[PDB]
Amino acid sequence: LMGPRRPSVVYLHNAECTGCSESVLRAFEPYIDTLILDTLSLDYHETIMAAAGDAAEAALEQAVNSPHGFIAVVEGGIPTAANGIYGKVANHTMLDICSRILPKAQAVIAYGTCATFGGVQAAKPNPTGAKGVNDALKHLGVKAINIAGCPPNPYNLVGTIVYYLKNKAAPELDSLNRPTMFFGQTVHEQCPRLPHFDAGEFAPSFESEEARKGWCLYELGCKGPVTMNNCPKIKFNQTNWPVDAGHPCIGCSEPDFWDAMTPFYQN
Amino acid sequence: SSYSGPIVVDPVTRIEGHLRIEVEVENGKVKNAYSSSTLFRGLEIILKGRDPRDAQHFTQRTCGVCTYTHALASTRCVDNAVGVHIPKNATYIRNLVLGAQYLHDHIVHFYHLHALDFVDVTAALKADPAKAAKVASSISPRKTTAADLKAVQDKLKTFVETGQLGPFTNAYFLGGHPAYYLDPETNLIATAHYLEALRLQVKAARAMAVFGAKNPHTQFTVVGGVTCYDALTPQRIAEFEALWKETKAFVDEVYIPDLLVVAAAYKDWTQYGGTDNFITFGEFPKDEYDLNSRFFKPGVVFKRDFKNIKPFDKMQIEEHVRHSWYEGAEARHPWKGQTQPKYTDLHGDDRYSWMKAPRYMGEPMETGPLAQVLIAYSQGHPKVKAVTDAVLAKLGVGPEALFSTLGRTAARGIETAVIAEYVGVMLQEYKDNIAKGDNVICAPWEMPKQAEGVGFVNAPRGGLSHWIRIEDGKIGNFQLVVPSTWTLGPRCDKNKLSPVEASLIGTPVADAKRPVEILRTVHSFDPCIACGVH
Ligand code: SF4
Ligand code: SF4
Ligand code: F3S
Ligand SMILES: [Mg+2]
Repeated sequence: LMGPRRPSVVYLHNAECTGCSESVLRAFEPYIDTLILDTLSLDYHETIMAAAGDAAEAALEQAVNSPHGFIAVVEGGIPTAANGIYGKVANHTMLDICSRILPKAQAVIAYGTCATFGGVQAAKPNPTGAKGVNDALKHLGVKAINIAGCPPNPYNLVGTIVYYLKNKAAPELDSLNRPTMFFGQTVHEQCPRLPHFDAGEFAPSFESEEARKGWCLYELGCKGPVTMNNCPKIKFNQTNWPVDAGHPCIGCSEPDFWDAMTPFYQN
Repeated sequence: SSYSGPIVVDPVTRIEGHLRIEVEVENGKVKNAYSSSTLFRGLEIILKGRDPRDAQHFTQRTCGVCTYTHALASTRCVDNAVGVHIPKNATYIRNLVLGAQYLHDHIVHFYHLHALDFVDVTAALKADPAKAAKVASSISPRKTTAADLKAVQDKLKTFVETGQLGPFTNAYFLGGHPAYYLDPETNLIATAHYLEALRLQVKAARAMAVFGAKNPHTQFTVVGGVTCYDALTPQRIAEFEALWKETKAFVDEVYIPDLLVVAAAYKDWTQYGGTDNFITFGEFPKDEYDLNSRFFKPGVVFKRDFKNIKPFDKMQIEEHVRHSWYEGAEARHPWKGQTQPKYTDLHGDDRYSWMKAPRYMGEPMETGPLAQVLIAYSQGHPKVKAVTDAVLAKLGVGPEALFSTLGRTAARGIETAVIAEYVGVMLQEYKDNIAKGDNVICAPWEMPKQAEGVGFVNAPRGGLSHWIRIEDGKIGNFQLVVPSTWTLGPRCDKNKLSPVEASLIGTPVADAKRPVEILRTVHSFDPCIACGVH
């Protein structure tokens, strides 16, 4: 599926909504066709690969056991309750699949708040015992680079992969194992509404003239002050981001944000 | 050479989510089928007790392929529960983002999920690009030259000669395959358009972020309307309009012509993958409280009787669990829904999926583009009729041909073309409404302590409904009934096969090691397993 030449990537889907895979398809300069034809070798990816069934399982084994090595990109949390049965692929639990494959990777990237921290299915009461990759697989010494967000900015995945290929090492990581080059600043310190925040100029409701005028969304729940991400800087789809669309940040690159940041419209 | 015995396809790739298909084959034709969804997350359990305003943020994470659709369904549901009538502009903006979602979703489905079932990418290397260019130029107003297609061929050649086939590794067409019919030149045209569609979809998705903050997972809806005051500006409207215009041109000039050339080459596929019953909820309202105000109207059809479309009665929905991994066997209306997981392994106690089995008046119902198109057609929808009739005339087939795998694939394109034109109509109405001096986008509302609500979306895969019971101002019950749950859920307690199971009966399988015919039918429903199970 690979050999020499382009670095092999094995992309795994655990408990996920496929929003992170879709985010990668929005890659811009480089675009996803350049990434899959020129930069990397995408050797397993259930959303877009041609093979299915046994043929797909074969492609995966071929990629994972390659003497050339592979990088694993992991989307989705790992359900661990009831011995992992809430999530299976090819009738193997996702916990077993990841336990077997990820220790063999040259590097692992957890892409997605679900993969990094457990995500939406880990929110209380977590019926499937979902865990982020490093939590689930700590005992196997897996230390994935965490690229958080729901979904993350694909700029952040490509930037991390390019760095890794250049330098042969992870970039500086924060205490949640996220690259500081992307997660080093709060959304809030980068926000265009910060002068209103400083002045105590808050929109009291979404229908208000203050909201129309672009006042700060803190009283409507904005979690920008407690969220690390590069959203106001890079934006999404080369054009917008939540506060510039008038809606508070919901904290989506932070661990446990479904429970920590809720109710989303209170601070 | 004909095979008798089981075939298992696990994972089914080029879908969203985790699906296991099991069939029994006899003498080369499918005799029995099971649709097994193998991931559960339990979002309905997680929502209990929470603030109803928070539901749309959680339920949007049901699915990032059909992103936005669940935020819209939950927001419609909570809007309904609290009795708010959102401003006209909120309806326009929500509707426009949804139309843009359909275009993005269907273009990526045809090229990036479905087409590798029908296109041999490696045979494109043998093509004559000059011949190919003539063919491409004869099916579209867009002129393609030999040089254009040679660039694609040269890029592919370099990719293939590297030995690293990537996403094409072990593809069912490698080495040739008797069920793959296209000539090298048509393979080359489709492959060129596959690649082009990877960059076009960026633009299609960007249209949603212009008003909706970001894609995937938009962030502009609230109970009572939308938040995006910038969406009123001429600059943002123009930016949207330019992306829409480019997206529509790709639909009209690239996707539909490709769809017709492939369909003409696989006309035998009018003989497989039919279904009996159809349900659709309608979409693109003028009045948030009246489904019959939608540009596509709701309806129900049993046993292909399109002369007798039945009204949609939302109280006739029940979700079965007898063949699902939940407690017991009792079917429930979603305002009395239960989500009580209990795993028994594959076929343990005759249960084999994490999806519930929705039934309408006890019947299994196909939903999605074929339901929306056939029901609209039969309602006299003039745009759906004009496009459907042209497609059938081009293909030289009768309407009966639509009841098939090919027909459903064609219906996905028909709906894409119709919605792409209708987005322009909605955009003009939106512009006209602003010009009248209406700049309001959100209305005030109050949370009741006790209420019931339901929100209906016809999503790219069909009829989506979110159902809430509010108790003490919190979520007492929240149930999602999702289009893939209808189409790909398992059998019910009357043991009736679901639409996907039933549609697979009679599928020919030329080569059991490479069962592309099963994939063609399964993919034609555009399965979304994160959606179906949640
Ligand atoms: S991080 Fe968010 S977008 Fe990504 S798989 Fe999880 S729920 Fe979906
Ligand atoms: S809108 Fe949010 S991120 Fe911006 S200044 Fe206010 S609290 Fe900070
Ligand atoms: S919700 Fe997420 S996408 Fe950015 S603005 Fe807040 S971290
Ligand atoms: Mg449900």
